[PDB]
Amino acid sequence: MKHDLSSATEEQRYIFTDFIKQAQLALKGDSDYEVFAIQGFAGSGKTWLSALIIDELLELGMKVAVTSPTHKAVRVSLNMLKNNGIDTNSPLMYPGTIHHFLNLKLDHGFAVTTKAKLVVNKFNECLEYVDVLIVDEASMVSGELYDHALKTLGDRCKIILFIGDSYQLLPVDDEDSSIFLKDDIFHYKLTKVVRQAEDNIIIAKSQELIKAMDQKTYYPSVNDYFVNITEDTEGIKLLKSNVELFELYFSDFKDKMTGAYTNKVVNQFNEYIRYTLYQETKFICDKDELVFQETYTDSKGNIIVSNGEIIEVATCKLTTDIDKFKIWKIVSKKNELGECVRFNVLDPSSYNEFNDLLDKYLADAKIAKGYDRSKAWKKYFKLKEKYAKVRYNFSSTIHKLQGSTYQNMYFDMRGLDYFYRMNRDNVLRLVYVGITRASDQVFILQD
Repeated sequence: MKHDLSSATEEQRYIFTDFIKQAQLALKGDSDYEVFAIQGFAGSGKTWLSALIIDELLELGMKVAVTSPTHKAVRVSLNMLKNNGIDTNSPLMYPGTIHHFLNLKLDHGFAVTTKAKLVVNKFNECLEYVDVLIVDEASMVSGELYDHALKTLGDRCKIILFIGDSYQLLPVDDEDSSIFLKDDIFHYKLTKVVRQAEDNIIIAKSQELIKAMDQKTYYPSVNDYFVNITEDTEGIKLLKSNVELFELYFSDFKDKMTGAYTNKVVNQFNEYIRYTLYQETKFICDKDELVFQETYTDSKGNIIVSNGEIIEVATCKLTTDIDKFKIWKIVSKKNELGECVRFNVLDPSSYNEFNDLLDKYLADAKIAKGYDRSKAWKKYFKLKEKYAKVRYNFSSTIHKLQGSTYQNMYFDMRGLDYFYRMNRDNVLRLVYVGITRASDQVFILQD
């Protein structure tokens, strides 16, 4: 009576029944696999299926960790579970970030790595012990995170369930870390557009892009996939110029977001929108929403803000740090854990001085000998990761928009044809993710 499995597709019912059976088998160490993954495109009922699985796991009395990439995604997931009647306050459910469940911090190996690696945080005894570990965004599961999750099998969880989209966009460092190309994972696949989404203009467009992707047959230009939409059609609209875009954007009162492929165009959108709204010359102000471009750690390497987190500034003060640089002291608004996060951001006026000192620290480090090597390398890394790297939240690259949903999306597609000829499938994935960020209307600006 609560959830009607009869109105689910054949695939959804099979995946639900199969995984619940595997989870129960795992309680007795008799499961056929330990790592599972659900694949689904936009409009495939993936999120609803995950809530059905979570609710039944709790009903059976199992402890379930529901992990998300950021605190913002945790709150979104909790609201989604609440929308399905799930008691998110149940003592058997453990919502939180994937970094928090895995008890991870950053470390360069001082006891030396050019990129700090994720390692377990010693002196932490308040560890989470569950039966089912669910990771809800597969697009952010790096090789390091994946290896850490699997290391908890048999210790703090008994089976792992990944959830994501096979038509995702992976970072430039880790293309081969795709969980969906892994052969030791049992893969559940949702390959049908579920009801209530069978008549969505954007979903229908996204299926056309998927169709061209799985047969390797492509149009001469990425713009040919929108020859029918023109500026007649609803759901999706092709705009003629930047003027028409911002004329609609600044009049738009719905939940919206803009995006492009390259960082330079995304930066231009962010700076233009912010100044048009507030005419603010200060790098940080009381009304900013900041999206972290990388994980922010303290001096010891403990994760203070996870990568991709979206924070609203409560207070911000421009002062001077370590007798050298102009910085912004920021206090975030309260999160779902009742924690107000504090972080510092370097002011652009000190960028040149900072980079000049970092270059000197780096040069000093690789000339140092004896015991001075580690101390010099510790000095370079300490300054290198001292300050948080943030951007505004009016625009974003399509890569960083995965896992976020809006009502309206303003998608700048100019220049994509250049990259389309270099890698057709990659740009088709880019367009697919871009238009599916919106549930109501997509505004596209072409060449």
